[PDB]
Amino acid sequence: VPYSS
Amino acid sequence: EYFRYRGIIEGFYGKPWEHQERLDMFEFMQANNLNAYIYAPKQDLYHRELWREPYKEEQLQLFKELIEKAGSCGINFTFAISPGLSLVYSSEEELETLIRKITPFLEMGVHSIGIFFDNVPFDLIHEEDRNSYSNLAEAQADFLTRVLQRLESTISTPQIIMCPTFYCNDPNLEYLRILGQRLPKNIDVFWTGPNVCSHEITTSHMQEVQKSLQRPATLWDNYPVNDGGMMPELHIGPYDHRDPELHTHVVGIYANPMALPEASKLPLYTFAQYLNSPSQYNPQDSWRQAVSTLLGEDNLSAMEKFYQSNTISCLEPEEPAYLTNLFKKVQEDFASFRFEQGLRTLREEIISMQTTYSRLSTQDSKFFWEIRPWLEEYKLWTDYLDQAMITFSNLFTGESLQKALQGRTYLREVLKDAVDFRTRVCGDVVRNFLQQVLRSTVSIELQAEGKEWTALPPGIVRD
Ligand SMILES: *[C@@H]1O[C@H](CO)[C@@H](O)[C@H](O)[C@H]1NC(C)=O
Repeated sequence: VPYSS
Repeated sequence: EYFRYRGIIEGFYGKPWEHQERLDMFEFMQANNLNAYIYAPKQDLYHRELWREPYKEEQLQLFKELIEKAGSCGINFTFAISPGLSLVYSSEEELETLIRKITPFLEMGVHSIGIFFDNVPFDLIHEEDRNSYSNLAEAQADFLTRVLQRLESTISTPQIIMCPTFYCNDPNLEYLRILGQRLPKNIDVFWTGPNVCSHEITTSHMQEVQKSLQRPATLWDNYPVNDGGMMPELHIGPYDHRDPELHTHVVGIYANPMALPEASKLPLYTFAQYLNSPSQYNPQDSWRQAVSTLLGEDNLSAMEKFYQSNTISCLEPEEPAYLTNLFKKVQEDFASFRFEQGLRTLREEIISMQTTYSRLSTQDSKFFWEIRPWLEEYKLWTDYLDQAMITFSNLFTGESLQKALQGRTYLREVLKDAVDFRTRVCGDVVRNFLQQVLRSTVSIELQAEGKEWTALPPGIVRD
C-alpha cells in the first residue's frame, strides 16, 4: 500500500 | 528522440536524498541519457507544509550547487512546490507568496517550475474559494493560469508542470475534463496511470488521458518507489509493462525512485534503456547489463538468484513465482513417493541460496550497504529451510524421532520470530512452506506420546 494510498 | 523528458522525480515520502547522492545521481543520469530532474521530496517541509516560508541562504547555496551540476550534466532542473494543503486559490496575496518562494530559483536560472496538488482534499477548503469557484479544477486552473501569466512577464520561456489532485485511475473524470479545457495547453500535466503505482501503462489508457487533458500527459511513474507500506519491498526488478508506443501519447516520463538511491540505479538503468529504445527493450537483457555495469559480471548469477526472492512490486504483485512453484513441486514429490527427488530439490535450492548470500555478502559497495536488511533476512529464511530439510529427512527415515521433534521445536520458534521481519524478502512463500512442515509433522508428537490410538484429527484427544 503506497503512502499516497 | 522518443521522449522529450527522460527524468527522475525525487517525489517520494521518507528520508530525502543527501546532497552528495543527488550530485552523484546527476552523473548516473548523464551516463544513461536521462535529461530531467524534479526536486519534490515530500518530507522537505519547505516543499509542502511550510510552502510559504522561503529557504534560508545555506539551503539556497546547496540548490545552486545542484542546479549548476544538473546543467553541467545536461539535466533540466525543475523546482516543485506543493501548496494545496493550505492554499487560498482566489487570494492575490497567496500568488505573490508563491512567486516570492520560487524567485531565488528563477534568479539561479531555473525556468521549469512544478506546482503539485496530489494528496490534498478533493473539495475546496476555504470559503472565499467556494465563493470564487464552482469546484477544485476551476480554482486550480485559474491559479495556474495566473502563475504562468506572471512568469511570462518575469522570465523568458517559463514552463509549468502540474500534478492534478486526481492523478490516476479514471481518465474520463469531470475534474480532468475541466482541467484539460481550462489549463493553458503548454502547462504540462502529470499522471501515474491506472493505479498510484501502476501494474501496466498502455497506449489505450494514455490515449484516453490525452483526450480529457487535450494534451499529451507527462507520466509520473511510481516505480521503483518503496515508501509508506511498500518500504519492506526491495524494488530492484526491471522497468516493465509500459507499452512500446507510449511515446506517441506521452511527452515524457519521470520515475519516482526509492529513498535508497544506489539501489534505485539498478531499475533506473533499465528505465533509461526503455526510454532510449522502447521497441527493442527487453527487461531481462536490460537488468543483466545493469547488474554487470553497476555491480560487476561476477555478481550476475548471484543477483539473478537473489532477485527471485525480491520480485514483489506493482510490476509483479504476486507471491514470488519461482519459490511458489518449487515448494508446490517438492510437496507433490513427498505426496507421490518421490522422497529422494523432493529432498534433493530442497537441498540444491538451499545450497544455491547459501552460495548467493555468501557471494553478495562479500561485496562492500554502497549498493550492498543499502540492501543489507534484505540480505540478512534472506540468510535467515535459508537457515530455516535447512532445518526443514533435516526435519523431513528424519521423518522419511523413521532413532531419528529426536532430530525430527527437535526440528519442529526450532521451526515453531523461528516462525514466531519471523512475524517481526522488517522486509518482504521471499514474500510469505518460505513462511507458508515452513508452517506446513509444522502441520505435516503433527503425528510424530502423537507417536512420541503413544497417543495415535485415541487422537482424532486435527491431532488431539477429546470428549
Ligand atoms: C503518491 O504515491 C507515491 C507512492 O506512495 C508517493 O511517493 C507520491 O509522492 C504520491 N504522489 C504521486 C503523484 O504519486
